[PDB]
Parts: sequence; C-alpha cells; structure tokens
Amino acid sequence: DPSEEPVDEVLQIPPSLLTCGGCQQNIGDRYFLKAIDQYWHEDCLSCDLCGCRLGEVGRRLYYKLGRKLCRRDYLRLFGQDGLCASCDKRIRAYEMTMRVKDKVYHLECFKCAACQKHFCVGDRYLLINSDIVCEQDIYEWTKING
Amino acid sequence: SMAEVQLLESGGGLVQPGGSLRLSCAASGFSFSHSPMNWVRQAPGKGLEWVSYISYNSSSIYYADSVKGRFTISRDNSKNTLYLQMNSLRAEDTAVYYCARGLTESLELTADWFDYWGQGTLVTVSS
Ligand SMILES: [Zn+2]
Ligand SMILES: [Zn+2]
Ligand SMILES: [Zn+2]
Ligand SMILES: [Zn+2]
Repeated sequence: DPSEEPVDEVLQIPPSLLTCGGCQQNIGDRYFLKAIDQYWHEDCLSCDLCGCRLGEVGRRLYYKLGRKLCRRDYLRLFGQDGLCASCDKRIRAYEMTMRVKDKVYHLECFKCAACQKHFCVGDRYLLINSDIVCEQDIYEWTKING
Repeated sequence: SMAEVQLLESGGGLVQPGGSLRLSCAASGFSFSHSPMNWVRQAPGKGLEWVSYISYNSSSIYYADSVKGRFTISRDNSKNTLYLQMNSLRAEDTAVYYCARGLTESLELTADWFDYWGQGTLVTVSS
C-alpha cells in the first residue's frame, strides 16, 4: 500500500547532557565527539602533551595516569617504542624531533652520515635506510664513477 | 588544484645585549588554523635548534630551556600569523630564525623544507 507511512521511535541525547568535557559549555553542533564517558566539541578534545585533536585518525585515544594522549605521545611517555633512528636511544617526552620520511631523529642527530655536517634549511639529501646523505656527498661519489 | 605553501618571516635585525625584537610570520598555502607551529634557529657550523612550539588552538605551548622567561610565542589564526616576542636578548641568541610547520601529532618537525619551512629572518646580538 502506498498509503502506508512509517512511524519511527527516536531516542535522542537529552539537550541538558550536551555539555562539553573540555570547555564546560553547551554543544549545539550537529557533529561532535564521544570519549571517556563525556561529550566534546571537535576542537575541545586535545592531547595533554601536544594538544592535537585526539581521534582524527584511528578513532582512539590513550588514557593513562590521568592523561589523555595521542599514539606517539603515549609511546613517548610509557612505551619502549620511541627510539631515535640515528643513535638508537629513547626519545624523551617534551622533546622536539626531526622526521625525515618515516624515520625519527634527535635534532643533534640530524646530520649527514658521511661528512657528519649538520643539515641546514633547504639542503638536498638522500635517505638510505636510516642514513641521511647530503647532496655534496652524492655528487662526489658520482664524480668518480660517472 | 594544489596551493603552494608560503611562510614569510619578518622582524629581526641588529641590537645590543638586553635588547628586544618582535618576530612575525605570515602563512598561506595550508590550513594554518589546524597546524602546530614552531620557531627554530640556526648559526653556521651549529645544528638546528628548536626554540618554541604552539598547538593549533594555543592550548599547548613549549620553550627551549635557553629561552624560557625571555621569549614568548603566540599566534593569530584569523590573520594566519605566528609571533615571537624576544626579550632580554644575549649574544648566544644570534642566528637565523625560521618559522617551522610541525607535524600534527606529538612534537615533530620534518625535513620537507618547501612545504614546512620559511626562508628565515636574521637575529644578531652584538658582542
Ligand atoms: Zn567544548
Ligand atoms: Zn639520536
Ligand atoms: Zn655529507
Ligand atoms: Zn600528542
């Protein structure tokens, strides 16, 4: 029958409950987040260390010792998996690092594997394994060989 | 369809010890409002030295020990500008100061110069 029209039951989140866990204000937005038994504005759920939006990729956060953390910060604080690609030593929390491609380095470790010079802004380089090689070492290799 | 990333550092110059400078960086070509920003300096011979970090909404802010209590980072997302207030300047602060775009997750820089780094502005504190 074309005359048949459905009557659906709707169970909404009550407007009183929609207070953000990060700013304590009402959420009147259509799109928002649920996490750790709270509701949040998309810009109100941040990493306690770095302050990035927490579930943007992978839809998960990492909670330990009263800290909501992103994957990398969680592993920097608690995980054994935060070693540098050059010196093979653990990356301290609150430490700024340099990532070339998929490998991570200390800034003092961010130097050429051959001539040992510290890289400057705009320096061309090549990454072989976990070794970064400067352009003038690539040119000096190919000069002897052709 | 891809816009070119641009970071233009302003301010800086020559001043005496105890002097003060205000650095600015105008940004375009990426969503600045969703990007953690940095100031990173460099002298010749010496490697790159990170100075200060600021999260997209300014909720997280960090400084190098050498600059704590002297330098102040800030941003204005509506104007796409990053700032650095440099006070109580000393000879060790002499370097080229770059505005560096950070990776979105967990205090990281990247060596993609074209997409994440400016051309820098020179700061010099006399002998
Ligand atoms: Zn909120
Ligand atoms: Zn290292
Ligand atoms: Zn080299
Ligand atoms: Zn984080």
